[PDB]
Amino acid sequence: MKRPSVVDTDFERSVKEDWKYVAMVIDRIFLWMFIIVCLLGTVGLFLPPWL
Amino acid sequence: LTKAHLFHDGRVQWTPPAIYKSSCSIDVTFFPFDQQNCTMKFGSWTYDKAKIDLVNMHSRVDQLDFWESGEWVIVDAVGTYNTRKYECCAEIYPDITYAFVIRRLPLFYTINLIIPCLLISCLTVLVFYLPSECGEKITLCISVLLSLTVFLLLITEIIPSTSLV
Amino acid sequence: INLIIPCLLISCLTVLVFYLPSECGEKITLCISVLLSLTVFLLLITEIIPSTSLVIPLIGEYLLFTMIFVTLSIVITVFVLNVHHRSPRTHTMPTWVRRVFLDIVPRLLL
Amino acid sequence: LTKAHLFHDGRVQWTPPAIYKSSCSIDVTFFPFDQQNCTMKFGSWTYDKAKIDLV
Ligand SMILES: *[C@@H]1O[C@H](CO)[C@@H](O)[C@H](O)[C@H]1NC(C)=O
Ligand SMILES: *[C@@H]1O[C@H](CO)[C@@H](O)[C@H](O)[C@H]1NC(C)=O
Ligand SMILES: CC(=O)OCC[N+](C)(C)C
Ligand SMILES: CC(=O)OCC[N+](C)(C)C
Ligand SMILES: [Ca+2]
Repeated sequence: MKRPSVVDTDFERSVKEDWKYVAMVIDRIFLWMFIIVCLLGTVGLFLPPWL
Repeated sequence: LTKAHLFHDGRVQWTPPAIYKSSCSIDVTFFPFDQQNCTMKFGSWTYDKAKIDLVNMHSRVDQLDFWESGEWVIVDAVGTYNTRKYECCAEIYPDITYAFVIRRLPLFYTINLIIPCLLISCLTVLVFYLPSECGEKITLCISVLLSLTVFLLLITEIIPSTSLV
Repeated sequence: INLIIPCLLISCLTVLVFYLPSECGEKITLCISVLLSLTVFLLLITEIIPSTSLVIPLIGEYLLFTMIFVTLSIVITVFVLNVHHRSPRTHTMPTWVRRVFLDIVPRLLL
Repeated sequence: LTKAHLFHDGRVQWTPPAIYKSSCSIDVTFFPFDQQNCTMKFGSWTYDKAKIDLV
């Protein structure tokens, strides 16, 4: 992810936009973990029985 | 107690109908793809082997006039002759045990339970892709949780309450 | 009266989520309500019809396919909500998306 | 097992009521506009065609 390299002047808005980007980053961390777990867990639960 | 067919050489043929409710342990590990093995144990109650002895008329259970149920199919239905002693009495009592191996047809429960469950589960990870400004992240994940909670109770009303598996 | 008509009413709302403005912040509520109502009616029908695998009621197939399409609409609506809330400070618009979705497709859709 | 009407010429008439639970295969393809075909199969249990024939 490449945060758009845009510069701000107002400090309060600038920070409130940094917080808004930390929230996005945290979501993407788990979006991968849950995607991986859902694919890994479901395969590791139903595949062995099918064999 | 239907009539019996009596021949002139002493042979007697008796084929009464019956409706039996026999207890069989059910494993639901691979439900709705499970394969049940329910047995019936038949034997003379009072007469032991020295007095009444059973003979396997034919190992396979007759199925020519079997009524296709549409939900189960009998993979194998064979009777086994066994003899074993009981603490009641000193003699050997025989018995014939019929094992009905019935395989479930999974189309119905796949469409009504499995597929609806998958569709709800597909939405588990969508919440993380929503933008926090939408103000609907909680509605999405809460709805999924309750939806799955109900689906776990519907299954709880079908499968037996066995703790083995 | 007791099954078909409510099912038709719920089906009439399947595509509405795509006409709701994103600012309303209630697309998700609508599509989730539609999905859960369809699932509830599928379960209600399940308790009436026999548990056979030889045939599938046409109503059952219709409800299942509507449920599938409502799930797809939920996915697409989540994507559209994510897109709608982008700004220069978080995402940068590629040239190709600008070109396409501001010149060609809007023109094609009148 | 109601009473049977017996005539002087040896005829016997028996009209007893019955409440039968007959299994039939249900087709729900066109539910709730479906049409069912549920059968009841009656016949003598022990008397073959050479001892009792139904008309
Ligand atoms: C079914 O059960 C009987 C008795 O419990 C056993 O002898 C037989 O092997 C079983 N068959 C299968 C396929 O499980
Ligand atoms: C009903 O079933 C019987 C035998 O199952 C069949 O002979 C008959 O044609 C069926 N009735 C109709 C209207 O198809
Ligand atoms: C003698 C007698 O009544 O035995 C009954 C019990 N059983 C079937 C275990 C022998
Ligand atoms: C002889 C006798 O009792 O037969 C009963 C079975 N059935 C109905 C198939 C003839
Ligand atoms: Ca709101």
